[PDB]
Amino acid sequence: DVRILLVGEPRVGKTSLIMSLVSEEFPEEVPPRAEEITIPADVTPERVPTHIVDYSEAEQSDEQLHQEISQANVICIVYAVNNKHSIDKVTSRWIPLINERTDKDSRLPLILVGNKSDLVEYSSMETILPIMNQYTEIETCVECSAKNLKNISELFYYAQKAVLHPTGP
Amino acid sequence: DVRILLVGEPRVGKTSLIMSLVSEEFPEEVPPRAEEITIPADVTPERVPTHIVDYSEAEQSDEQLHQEISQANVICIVYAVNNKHSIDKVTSRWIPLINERTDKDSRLPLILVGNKSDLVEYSSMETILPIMNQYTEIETCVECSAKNLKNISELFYYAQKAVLHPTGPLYC
Ligand SMILES: Nc1nc2c(ncn2[C@@H]2O[C@H](COP(=O)(O)OP(=O)(O)OP(=O)(O)O)[C@@H](O)[C@H]2O)c(=O)[nH]1
Ligand SMILES: Nc1nc2c(ncn2[C@@H]2O[C@H](COP(=O)(O)OP(=O)(O)OP(=O)(O)O)[C@@H](O)[C@H]2O)c(=O)[nH]1
Ligand SMILES: [Mg+2]
Ligand SMILES: [Mg+2]
Repeated sequence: DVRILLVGEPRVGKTSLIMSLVSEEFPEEVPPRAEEITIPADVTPERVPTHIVDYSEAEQSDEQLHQEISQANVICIVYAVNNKHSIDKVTSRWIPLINERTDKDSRLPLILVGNKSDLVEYSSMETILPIMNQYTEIETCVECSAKNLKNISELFYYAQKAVLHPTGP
Repeated sequence: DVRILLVGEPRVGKTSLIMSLVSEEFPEEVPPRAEEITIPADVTPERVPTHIVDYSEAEQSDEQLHQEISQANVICIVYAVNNKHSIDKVTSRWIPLINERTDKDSRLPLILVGNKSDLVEYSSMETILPIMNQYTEIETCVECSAKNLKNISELFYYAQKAVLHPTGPLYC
């Protein structure tokens, strides 16, 4: 199975991203944590289902976060393109937290997700490129907007492919 | 060296994409074909020297297109999200033509680029997902907007990564 987990600082748009995918429409309001979302195996050529899991610090303990990290086989670290603090925390908090707990005999791909592209005129790539170069665990990066749905489809396609295309050609 | 070639139907935005990458501003006027671009290693996403080549049917012959395909080590097939014809030509023209190359001993990764995302509120993913499924030589896909400077840095990062770190399934 593909088991996707979204982590990242509060209010970067994790839940909104998941619920925008669900309804193909931006929800004006969201709960702290979305329900688990299922993509049936019919979608991928590998005939494998996808599960999408949300994390909310307001609702969940660090013990629960660690277990979610253990269950996931691809982790989207979400930041907001208009929030430097959320980007800083990718390297000061999220990557070390995940890496400390990953199986060193294996690989857990990470995807850097820059949400709220609808708010800004310029790219976050210049800022996140040095993070990419440092951590080969990061499989790819994407900028998107839950508000207008742009690149949301790509986001979860990339996450699936990080698991289903995990080696070379 | 990463050697990128942009192909695709007329007016999908190949030249505008390249010039928006260079200038970080959308050119309201573009020539038919950008001049060949050579970018130093330490200013590119993957830290390797990068060449970017533009194709223009009015400016170049079929022989020159054939030469450019053999020289590239990643090809971005550009379509316009609001032009179904430019999408149909991805499979009817561009992929077969690329597979006419003579030296097939090395994989030539492809990237599907849906430009002009500023014009529409829907994704082209449903349309191009069947293409991705049928043609495993396609490494990834991206939707961008030269006009709004969206996902242009991503596009060229994806292109470099296809050369240096191509991907594939666990089992064939
Ligand atoms: N403009 C804009 N606003 C967004 C976008 N995505 C989410 N928001 C807004 O950002 C705020 C936070 O969104 P959430 O989905 O609750 O973010 P979260 O990461 O789940 O927050 P926590 O659960 O507290 O960690 C809400 O007001 C959303 O409406 C976006 O893409 N663009
Ligand atoms: N709205 C919008 N228009 C674009 C975008 N990119 C290019 N255009 C416009 O599309 C037209 C064609 O752009 P070109 O860059 O000349 O496209 P091309 O693929 O190089 O065309 P040929 O060289 O003739 O094959 C021009 O009017 C551009 O201004 C875009 O991202 N959004
Ligand atoms: Mg939430
Ligand atoms: Mg041109």
